[PDB]
Parts: sequence; C-alpha cells; structure tokens
Amino acid sequence: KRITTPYMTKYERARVLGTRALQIAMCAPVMVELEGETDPLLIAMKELKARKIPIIIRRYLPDGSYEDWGVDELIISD
Amino acid sequence: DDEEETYRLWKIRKTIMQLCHDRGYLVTQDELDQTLEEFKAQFGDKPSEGRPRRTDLTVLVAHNDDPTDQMFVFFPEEPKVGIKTIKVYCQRMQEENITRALIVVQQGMTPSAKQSLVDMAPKYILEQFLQQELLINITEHELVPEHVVMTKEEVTELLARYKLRENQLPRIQAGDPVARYFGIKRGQVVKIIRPSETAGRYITYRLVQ
Amino acid sequence: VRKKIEFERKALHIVEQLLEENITEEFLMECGRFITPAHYSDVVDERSIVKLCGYPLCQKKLGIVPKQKYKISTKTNKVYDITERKSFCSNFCYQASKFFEAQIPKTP
Amino acid sequence: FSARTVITPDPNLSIDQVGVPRSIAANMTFAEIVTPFNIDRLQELVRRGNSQYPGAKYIIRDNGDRIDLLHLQTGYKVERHMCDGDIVIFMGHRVRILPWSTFRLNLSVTEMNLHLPQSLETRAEIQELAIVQDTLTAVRKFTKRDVFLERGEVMNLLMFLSTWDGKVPQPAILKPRPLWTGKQIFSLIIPGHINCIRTHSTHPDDEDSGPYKHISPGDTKVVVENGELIMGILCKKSLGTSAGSLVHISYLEMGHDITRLFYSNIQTVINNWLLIEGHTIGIGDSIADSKTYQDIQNTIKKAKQDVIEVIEKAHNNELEPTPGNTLRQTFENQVNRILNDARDKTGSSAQKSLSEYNNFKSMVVSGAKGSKINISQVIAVVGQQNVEGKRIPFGFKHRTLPHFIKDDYGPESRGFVENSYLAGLTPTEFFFHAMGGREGLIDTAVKTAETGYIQRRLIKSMESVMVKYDATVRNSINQVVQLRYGEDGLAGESVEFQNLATLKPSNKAFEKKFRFDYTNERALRRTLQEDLVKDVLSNAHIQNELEREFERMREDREVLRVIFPTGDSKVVLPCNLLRMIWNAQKIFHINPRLPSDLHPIKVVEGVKELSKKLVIVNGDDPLSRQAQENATLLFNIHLRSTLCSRRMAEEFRLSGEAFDWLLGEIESKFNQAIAHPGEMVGALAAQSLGEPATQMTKNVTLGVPRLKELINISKKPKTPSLTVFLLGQSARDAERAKDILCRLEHTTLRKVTANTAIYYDPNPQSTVVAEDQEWVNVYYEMPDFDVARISPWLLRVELDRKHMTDRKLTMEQIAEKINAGFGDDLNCIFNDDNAEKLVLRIRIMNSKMDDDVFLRCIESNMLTDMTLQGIEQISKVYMHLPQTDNKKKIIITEDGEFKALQEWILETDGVSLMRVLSEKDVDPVRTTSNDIVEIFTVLGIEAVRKALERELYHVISFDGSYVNYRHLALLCDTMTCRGHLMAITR
Ligand SMILES: [Zn+2]
Repeated sequence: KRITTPYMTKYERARVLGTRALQIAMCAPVMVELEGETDPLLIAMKELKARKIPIIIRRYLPDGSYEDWGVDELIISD
Repeated sequence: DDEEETYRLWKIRKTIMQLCHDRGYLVTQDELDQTLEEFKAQFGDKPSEGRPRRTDLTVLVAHNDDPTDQMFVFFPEEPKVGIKTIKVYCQRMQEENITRALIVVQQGMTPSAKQSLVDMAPKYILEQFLQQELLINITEHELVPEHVVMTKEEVTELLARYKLRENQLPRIQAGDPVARYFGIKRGQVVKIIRPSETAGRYITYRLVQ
Repeated sequence: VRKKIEFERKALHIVEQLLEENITEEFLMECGRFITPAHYSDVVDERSIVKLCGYPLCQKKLGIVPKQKYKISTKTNKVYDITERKSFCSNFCYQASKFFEAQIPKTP
Repeated sequence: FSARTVITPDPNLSIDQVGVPRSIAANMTFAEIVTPFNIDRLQELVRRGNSQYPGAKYIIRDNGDRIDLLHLQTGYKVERHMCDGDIVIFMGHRVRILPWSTFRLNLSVTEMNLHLPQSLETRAEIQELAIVQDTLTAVRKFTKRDVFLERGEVMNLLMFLSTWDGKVPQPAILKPRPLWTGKQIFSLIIPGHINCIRTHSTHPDDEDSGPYKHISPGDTKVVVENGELIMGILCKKSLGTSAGSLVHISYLEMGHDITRLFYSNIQTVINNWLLIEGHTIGIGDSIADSKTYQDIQNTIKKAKQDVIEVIEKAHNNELEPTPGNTLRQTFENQVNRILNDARDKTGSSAQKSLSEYNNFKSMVVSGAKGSKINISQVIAVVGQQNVEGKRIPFGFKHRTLPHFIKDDYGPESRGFVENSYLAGLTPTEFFFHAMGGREGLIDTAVKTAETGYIQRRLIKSMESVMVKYDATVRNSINQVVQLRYGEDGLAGESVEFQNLATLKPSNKAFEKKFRFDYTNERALRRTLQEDLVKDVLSNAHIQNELEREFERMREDREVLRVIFPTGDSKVVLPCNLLRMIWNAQKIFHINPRLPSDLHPIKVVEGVKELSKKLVIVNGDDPLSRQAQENATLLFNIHLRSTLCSRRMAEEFRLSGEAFDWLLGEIESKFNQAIAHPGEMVGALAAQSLGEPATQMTKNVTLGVPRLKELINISKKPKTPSLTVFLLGQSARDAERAKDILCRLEHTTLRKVTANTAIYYDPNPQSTVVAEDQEWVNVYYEMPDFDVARISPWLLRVELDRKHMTDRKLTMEQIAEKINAGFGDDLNCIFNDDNAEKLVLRIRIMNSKMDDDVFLRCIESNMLTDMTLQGIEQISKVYMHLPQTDNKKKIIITEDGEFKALQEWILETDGVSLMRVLSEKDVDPVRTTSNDIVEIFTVLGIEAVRKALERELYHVISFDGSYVNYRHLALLCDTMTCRGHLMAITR
C-alpha cells in the first residue's frame, strides 16, 4: 500500500536537485548524455527531465512510517 | 412573577426534551414542539400554590438502541439541591434500576455536593444542569455547528484509517457547554460538521478531556 | 501523586457525616482540623437546604425564611446582610458558627 | 561577511537580477570544487590570480590545507571571485557586475546586506524556491487609441522584447503611411494566449446597460483575446496584481517564470517609448480653468455659510439633538459631516475638471489607491485638519489661537483649511496643518512598531505548522490542526474568485437556465446537429438521464442555499471554469453561430468521470469517501452548475474535442492546485494575516487594538459589544423593540431619580411638604404598617417622569424592589403615576452613631444598588436598523430570491450573553458578541472558534484588505485546538 500524491513537491524538488548537483559536482557518474555546457546545475535539471535520476525519495508519514517513491514514477507538472 | 415562571418552566422542559432527543432517547415528535397552551393544560398555568411544583415534570425517556436505559430528568423542588435529596434520587434510580439521570437546578450545588455526585459515577451517572443554561438550546445557535457522538468502534476505525493517536486528535474540554449538553465523558470523541465556504461543509473530530 | 485522593475523600466523608444528625462537640472538634472552611460552609449550605440550622450542635428545624436581605437595626443603627442568617435558626448559632470558621486551619 | 551599500534602481537589469559592483564582488568569493569538465576555466581563473577581479582567492586541498594566491585537480575546493550568473540573498537574485559602486535592483514587487551561500545544495534550493506606480501611467498613456508609432519607433520598441518572435506585425494602418498602435506593441508584449475581461476605471456603469456596450465609446472595458490586447486602456486594476488581472491570469495560466519576462518586457518597452513620448509634471497641471475654480470657491462659501447657520441655530439651540449623543458630540458631528462632504465634492469637481491633457489625471485614473486625496488637496482644498479624531482643540482658554475670538466654532478656526496648496495656506491654516501632520507622524511611528511586533508574534505563533504527507496539517508536537488544509486540502495560491451562478437566481430563473427543455425540437436544431437532435428527441433514456442529473444539480443548489446564506455568490474555487471555457473556445475556433456536435449525454458523462477523477482523500474506505466528498462538494457543485448540458450547448456551444480538452485541463489544473505536502503553511498564513496590519491605521474598538485583543485572550475588551436580534413583531415595530430594550439595559436609582432630600417631620399628618399633604392623609389612614414604628426622619425622592416613561417603570415595581432588597422595615410610599410632579417617600422602622447620617448612608448604598431593570453587566443599549446586509436578516422567498428584511437590532456596551439569550423574545440563533472569552464560556469551543474567525474577518475587512480564508482558518484552529482559548506565545 503506497498512498501519497503522485506529484513531487517544490521542497522535494529543491532538495533532490541540490543533492544530485552536489553528487555530480563530486564527480559522480552521469547516466544522461552530456553537452558542451558545464554548469552542474544545468546537467542536473536536464537529467531530471531525462527521468533517470538515480535517487529515490523516502516520504515520512506523521506517525513515523516511511513510504519510498522512485523519482521515475514521480510525474512533474513543470 | 407567575406567567413568567410558567414560560421559564416550559422553555426548560422543551430544551430538556430536545437534549434527550439529541442524546438518542425515544422522544415523541409531538411532545418536542409543545406550545405554551399545551404545557399549561398538561401541567398547570400557575406554579404558584404549587399546582405545578417541579414534581410530575420529571422526564422519563428510553434509548432507541437500549430501551432499558430509561434516563431520568429531575426538577428538585428546593431552589438549591442538597446531598440528602441527591441520595433520595439515587435510591429512586436504584428502585427503578436506572443508572442515568440529569438534575435541573436553580442556583447550582455546593462544590462538596458536586464532588459527592461525581464520586459515585460508575454505579449511577448523574449530571447537574443550571436553570439558566437550560433556558435555551445552545446547539440551535448559529455559532454552534452540528455535534454528534460517535461510537467506540467508530473511534477505533477512524484512528485506524487516518493513522492517528488519541493525543494527536484535537480535544474538547469535558466542561464545555456542548460536552455537558451531550453528556460525553473523558476519552470519547465527538464529530463536528460545520459549513465551510471553501468546501461546502467540513467534518472534524474532538476528543473529550 | 503522593496519595492526595485520600485527603479529600476523608474530607467529603466528614462532610456527609456532619449532615446526618446532631454532632457531639468532640467529633466536630477533631474533624475540623482535616476540613477546609469551604467544606464547612458547604455543609452549612446543605444543612440549610434540609431546613436545619447549619450549626450541627442544634437540631431544631428553622422556621419561615424571611426571603429578604439587608436588615436594618436602629438599636445598633446598622445594616446587616442576612443572606447567611437565613440559614441559621437562631442568631447565637450564627455567631458560634462564624467563631468556628475564624480558626479553621487553611493547610491542605 | 559582506559589504553593505545603498541600492540604486536599474531598469535595464532583469527582475531576478542584481547589479553588484566589481569591488564588492571581488571582496568576497564563492567556493567551487574541481570538476573534470570545468578544469580549464578554473585553471584560467587561478592563473589570473587575486590581483585581477575574475580570479580566485584561496585553494583548499583534500587535506584541508589553505593556499593563498598552484595545481588544480579533482577534490580541490577553490574560492573564486563571484561573477555573472551567481545567486545571492539579502529571496535569491542573479548577480550581474556593473562598473560603479552601488547595488542595483528593479522596483516591481513593492542600504541592505547581501550573502552568497557556499554549498551547492542551498544554492539549488534557493534558486528553485526564490511596476510600482511608475510604469502604470506610461502604460495607460501607451494603450490610448491616439498612440500611433512610426516604423523606426516600432522597430526600436520591438528590439526590447526578450520574447519577440522576430516577425514584425502588419501595422494597424497601411495607407497613407504605415502606422502601428501601442495596443499592438503591448499585444506583442503579452505572452501566450491570455483571455481577459477587465473594466477600466473611467468606464461608467451606464455603458453596459445602454447601447454600445462593447464597441467602447469612451475606450471602455478592456478585452484581451488570444494573448493580445484587443481593446481598452490598461490601468492599475487591469495590470497590477489583483483578482483576475492580466498579470494574475498570465501567471496562473503559464508560470511565474515567464510572468517575470512579461514584467521585464513591459518595463523596457514602456520606458523606451516614454523616452520619445515623454512624461512630466508642472505648474500647468494645477491651474484648472477659472470655471472650476469659481465653482470650488462657491461650494466652499456655501459650506461656510451652512456652518455659520448651524452655529447661529445652535446658539438659538432649538435643534433637537440626535439620540445617543449629547449636544456637543451631535453638533461636532454635524459640522464635521458638512466640512467633509464639502471637501469631497470640491475634490470630485477638481478631478473631473482635468479633461484630457492634465498630467495629474494620468496618475489619478490609474493610480487611484491613495493619490486622489493628494490631488484634491493640491487643486481644490486641503480640507479640515483633525487631531485625535476631532477638530483642533482649544489649546488656549476656549480659543484655538490668540488670533481668534473666544468660543469660536466657525470653519475659519478649529482647523479647516479653505485654501488649497496652490493658493497657499494662511498662517493659522499653516499651524493647524502642522498639528495635523505631527499627529500623522506620531500615528505612523507607533503604527509601524506595533505592526512589526504583531508580525513577529504571529510568525512565532505558528512557525512550526506544516502540511504533512497524508494531506493533513499538524504542528511540531504532531497534533492535527486540520484534517485537510483550508478544509479542502488544496493550495491557496492556485484559487480564484468565481460565482456559483445557481445560488442567486430564483427558482423560475434557475429552471429557465438549468433544465434543457427538449420538448421544443426547434431550438435544439439551432444549438445541436440534426443527428443529436433526433437522438435526444427519440430516446427516452437520454431524457431520463438528463432529468435525473438536473434534479441532483437542483438538490446541490438547495445544499448551497443551506450552506451559503445572504446570497453571497462570490466564492473562492481553484479552477476558473469560465476562463477555461473561453480558452477552449479560442483554441478550437468555436463558432457560436453554428450547431454544436457535442452530445449533452457526453457532457454529463464527462462531468461524472471528471468528478470521479478529482480526489482529495484517497481510499475506498467509507469515511475516506465521506472526507473526499466533503473536500470536493463545493467544486463538484460548481462544476455541475457551470458544465451543465444546457449551458454547454446554449452559451458555451463547445465541441466534443473542445469539451475533452476542457475536461483534461480542469483535471490537470485541479491536480496541480492541491496543496503539496511539506509547505510552510503556518508561516505563510502568519505573514498573510500580518501584512494587512501595516494598513490598519456607537463607539467600538477596531483596528490594531481589536486585533491585539483578538489574538490575546484578555478578559476585559475595551468596548465589549453584544449584538441582539429579535424574533417577530418586536423586530418590526419600534415600540416593542424599545420594550425589549428597557428590560435589558441596566437601570439604577440614579437614572430614574431627579432630586433627593431628607426632611424632618414633626408629624406625618403635619407633612411639612405642602403638596404631599392630601396624599399623606389618604395613605396613612388604615395603615398596613405601624405608625408608631416610623422614624421621625423622611427621605423624599422626586423621580424623573421622562426617565420613568422611557423605561416603562412604575411606582409599584420600585416599591416591591425596595421591599425585596431591604425587607418590611423600610416602609416606602409612592404618590401616583399620572399625578403631576410624581414623588415617593421612605421611612425607617425602628428595631448609635447618628439617625440622619444612617439615612445618608442608606441612600448612598441604595441609589446605585437597586437594579430596577436590566442586567448590571449591560452598561447601555443602542437600537437601530442595520444598513449593511451583514447584520440584516436575509431569507429566501417562495420564488427563491434572496430578500433582506430591515429589522430593529440592538448593540449593547457591557457584555452578558447568557441572560440576554435566556431573555424572552430575543433571537437565540443570531445573537452573539465580540467577547471571545464570554462566547467560549457560554457556547463552546467550536462556537468560539467561529465567532473568533468572524471577528478577525470583520476587523481585517473593515478597511478593505482581503485575507484568504485558509490563513484565517489555520490561525483560528491553531489556538483553539487545545480545547480552550490560548493566548499567543509572545
Ligand atoms: Zn441553630
């Protein structure tokens, strides 16, 4: 049983992009084909819309029960 | 003086019957909307010379689910209720084998009387109601939303569904006028339905503490 | 915590004990130390409710209540509120009662 | 850490961009770690060194050693001077380097420090989470029909469009010369396909009623279609952030990311056009023609003559004062009203004087927020100067200034400035205006501090309130404040103002507009294609389904009527259905003059599964279904009322593909509107409710003190009022309402007595008072009391006949009250009711210090303790008709219309609600009070929560400021969920 909104919140987006950018700035392997532009933030967002971010988000219910969500199935309105 | 007391007693009886109906007791519809003339004909139009003397005005009702509840509603003759007449009422409840009764007082009881009444709760459930508080139904006010008492199994399934604890749920004080109106004790939950301009109408839950 | 409930349990038991009937001086004296003045005032209230004086020593039933306050005395030339005097059958009982609450301990 | 510097505006910068001097930029550095695909540029920067600006300062190896300014490899954290594209915070802004030494920003939303974060995570999160009266006038001048731009001007303006597609539009005029229009240029500025309707400020109300209602004789109501300005002049309400403005609609439709581009394009294009058109202000803008000046002078002279006549009549003082006020207050109110209405009339005449060329009118018609009064003062009259809400006080002995006469209440004194600012103020007027300005400065100084304190207290109150992942609102200690945010679990920034369109119309109108009469077979052909018409007419299941769905919509309308009294159609709903229908019509080029191919049953079915697809509470568990129904009841009813078959086939006339697109758009927008979990809802609500406190600048407390006592749980309100309504015939006739009033207003012996005196009687038969002798002889014969027991002294009080008649009091009531209060030994005798000079006597029945001082003390403790009528808590009661509909009873007629009935209501200073509610013939449903503690002690926690939110809404909306109901509900539930009223943390 996995009940939660299928969208990804603005705060979740902020933290996942920050963490991914930090990882790829520490020379983590990239799963999307690269362009000539260099900025790690830009490659982070372009891999985000590429829908292959290798990070899942754990969503903590108020009682304390976690609820994992793969970023692949988190559809994005923007 | 005389007609004013008749109107006051009629209002008290009407509000008591409305309270009993809201509590789930078998209350006849015709007696709910009892007019001044009907009350005067049934009991008396002049409480002076003790024709209606707060006696025979006692309300006997039975719960729809359990006909054996037969909750009493008493109107003591004395303006201030004492411990001795409380014991008399308890003995009467025993000799009709009934554990729930309300008392309509005029100027209240002593705090010692309140403690004595509340101490012997498990054997018989007794509650005190002031003359002024029953002069009008608070639940009919526009500020007071709809309150309903929900069963223990309903509370358990509510907590299981929403995944909440008793403390996490908001609570309403046991001394709240609505809480005393519905006769709800600590640990119960009351469901509140209120009109809302953003969702039509909204449902919340309040614990009793 | 630290067994508080027994204190007011005993106090209330004393409350209905004084409401029963005539009380001897020794029992009242020994029970006055464990009850607050509010408890004795409440006892006076219920005892007045049952048409008794409010002073446990006397047991004669009080007469007709004057149902009026602010009694004026020209001999003393003073106004006294008698909302408490209506409880007591006689004035002497009223003075004795007040003298009794004058020295009731306030300890819990 | 940084260097602070004053901010200097720079329109050329982006709205999200900040101009930073190169010196300050090189002063502090941003740390970046070496990456395999950025080693070259970092190597170049480190080779440049610290001497030049675009270099680096320190290098940190993997071991943490710090090297000042050489090999760079993976893992090396080098701090380089900040450059273009960096993010800094003071909200995050993009950094641009500019020559001079001042920080630069655009002023479009409304000395300070700045900080740039070092780690990439915080930079990313601030990046992902973070037109002030200046361009409004030039936009208004630019959208005039008079604006025609030459080819070169059009090209110059076009180059400043960042979103320009590069295609030069064909000019509005081709011959004799190619002339464009400012409307075309702004149409190019408008992004996407925005459809908007917004009346202009100048647009009068008679245009719509009469002909030419959309050919716009006076360049009337603004219409924008397909993201381009079709017609109208863009004033503040049509351009500034508001409900359903161009900027607001564009944002809600397709993103703030390009709403910022819209702002930038507007600013740049408008500035460049105003470079050649030019704007100015000068003497000639305050020299309104001699006709209007003469009219203003004549009106001022008439007002002064009226004030002089009022003063001379007040000297003759026939002039029956108004009820509820003394002579001084009534006549001060009259003078103030005369002066204020004269000032307003002169200001209106001065504003209407400016026809087309006055530069002040350009700001007035657009920026009418607070500039109307300043312009009126500049041209027409400065106006009356007030101190502490009153005219200038007599600082000297009954004289405002030594240049006047004593007891001078004329307009010349007391602080009325006849002359405007252009004509110059007389020295007395100058001093009075100085006093008024000093009072205003004091008020602003205290108001800013109080508003700041209130904001801090409110943000501290609920800083920990957050929306959890289960779509529930909980605090830090994890108690559910609300099961769903805003009672519907949906965000507050994605909602719009709409109308139900089914709550207001009467039953006949409702059935005329919401029944889809299929027994016509002629209008159906006009509105529907032949196949659909035949299918509807022939099939009976179609008709049965239509009837059942309009019946459920009718019962939904009844549910709305129950939920929404007073007929307030203005509601807040997340999806703007009318705008979406308009967008669908424009996108698919829907022709309203041709029959539609959309089946009504298709409409009903699409609505049904659309409603089934709008879920707020998940799960098929029955109480979850009930919660979902509660959350989406209002939206489902609005959708059914709007997207009904008759409306969709009669006025909307959408097609099948258009209807499917509309359903998809509604579903997507509703899903996006749901409040995402984790939002700082408490802080947002606190700041939203605290921002109006800046502009929060029968006597009832209101404004800042009202909010202070509302957030507090103070037991002593400054002016605790208690509104009282009646049931029937009492609420209609004034006599019965007064009868109800007299038994509710407290009445001691002071309010009824006129004079009191103790006499000494050598014999009651002697009766030294001559007028009372015959009555005394009549009374003491056959006495009910003991004559020998009477005191020699006598206390004779003559009552006030008017006071007794007003309160419907009689002698026997007073006598029985005395008897109850004191007993039999206070023998009192009352003369008569209809007898002239009514009076009554008191003696003492015998039963130390002084005999007469004893009666003195008895009278002293009697005159203010008898409580003849009313409740001692109720200080006073005022009776009036509620002019506003908020306090006016509103019912539903037999035909279904909302009818407001004018009934007498009472406002009591002094609060005791339980007794008033228990009082006969007092409305037990609507009677309430502003004392929240009293409401909680009498009614309950839910009732006090509702009363508190009503009072907070009233105090917020008194001055016109609007706060979303979600924030107010969150604030009220935050401090009422404990089970009892709690004060703020402070
Ligand atoms: Zn006695």
